[PDB]
Amino acid sequence: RTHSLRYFRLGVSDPIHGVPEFISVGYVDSHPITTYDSVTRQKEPRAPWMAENLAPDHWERYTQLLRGWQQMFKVELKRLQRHYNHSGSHTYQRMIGCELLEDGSTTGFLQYAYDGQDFLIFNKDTLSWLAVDNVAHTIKQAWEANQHELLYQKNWLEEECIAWLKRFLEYGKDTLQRTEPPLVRVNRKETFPGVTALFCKAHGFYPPEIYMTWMKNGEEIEIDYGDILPSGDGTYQAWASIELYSCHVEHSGVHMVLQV
Amino acid sequence: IQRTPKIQVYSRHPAENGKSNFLNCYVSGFHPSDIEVDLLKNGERIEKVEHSDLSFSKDWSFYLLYYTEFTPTEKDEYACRVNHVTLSQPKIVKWD
Ligand SMILES: CC(=O)/C=N/c1c(NC[C@H](O)[C@H](O)[C@H](O)CO)[nH]c(=O)[nH]c1=O
Repeated sequence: RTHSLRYFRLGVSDPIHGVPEFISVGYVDSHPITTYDSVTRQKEPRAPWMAENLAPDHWERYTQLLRGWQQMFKVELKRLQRHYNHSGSHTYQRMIGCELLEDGSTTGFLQYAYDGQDFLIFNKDTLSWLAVDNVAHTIKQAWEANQHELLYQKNWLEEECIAWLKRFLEYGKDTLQRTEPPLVRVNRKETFPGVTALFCKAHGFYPPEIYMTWMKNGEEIEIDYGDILPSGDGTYQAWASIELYSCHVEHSGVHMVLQV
Repeated sequence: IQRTPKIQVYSRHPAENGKSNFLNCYVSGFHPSDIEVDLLKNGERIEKVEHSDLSFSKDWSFYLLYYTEFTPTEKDEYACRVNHVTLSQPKIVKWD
């Protein structure tokens, strides 16, 4: 099964009461694993399998790194605001991560956003930065001049990130490698006079990755889709609607057909 | 560019009156991060309300889950009240 490891950083300049000027959260797939903010100034686990398998020295060392990353983000957001001639509260974001695909191949990404919009995107295959505008192009020229840091980043995305993900996958296997099949039902109902609505609803499934589609006489085809929503108990819910019909649902190597 | 939150109000399990359940409020796709969320029973704030920490999407927006244990009735009205910089006043989204 495909799995991913991601770490986000959020920097907020001049925050209003009750908003940290820095937050950093890690995820394995859709599960929070680590947290840090400028109010607690502590790196903490956000999953019991993370707390149980990592020695206290982990959180002590990452508390210090995160305190430094916080200072770095503060200063980069100031240089960005000065480049754009911006005052007031602005946001700066980072997302780093990797994916272990089901065929065993891997991916890696490192991106930056300014005010919730794309800003800089790393290309680890050419060791270059993709800049969205003149400001980002100024930043990219500085960052691209440090060759060893580009090589470090490639190594981190391709080796270090995959090695951590494999470790965390083993720590949280009873959660992450489990499968809870969906509960799927089809519901028919005349809505507007002469109009019949077909609803295909799925719930109680884990992982959230599911494929839902309506077919007509065994072949394809105006479908409405519902978002994959968390049910609050670790499982998810979703739907698809239309107006011989069959709902097709694919989840964790099992195909399901619900004929009308 | 500010993005207004998507507010979705649904029960953990297919609802039935008289049977214990969980009412969820999923607030997503919002930017910036500051948001206020409350669950309401017949217009009043529910005290025992649990929630997830602020979460991060790949498109740079944020999401959160607010939930509470509840036993739905035919007479009781439930909603999710949200406030964000994109909203002039707090938005009350009813459980349908
Ligand atoms: C293991 C842990 O507890 C938390 N680690 C964090 C982290 N480490 C990944 C890279 O080591 C790092 O991005 C580096 O800058 C890549 O070059 N990155 C974060 O952003 N926030 C974190 O909380």
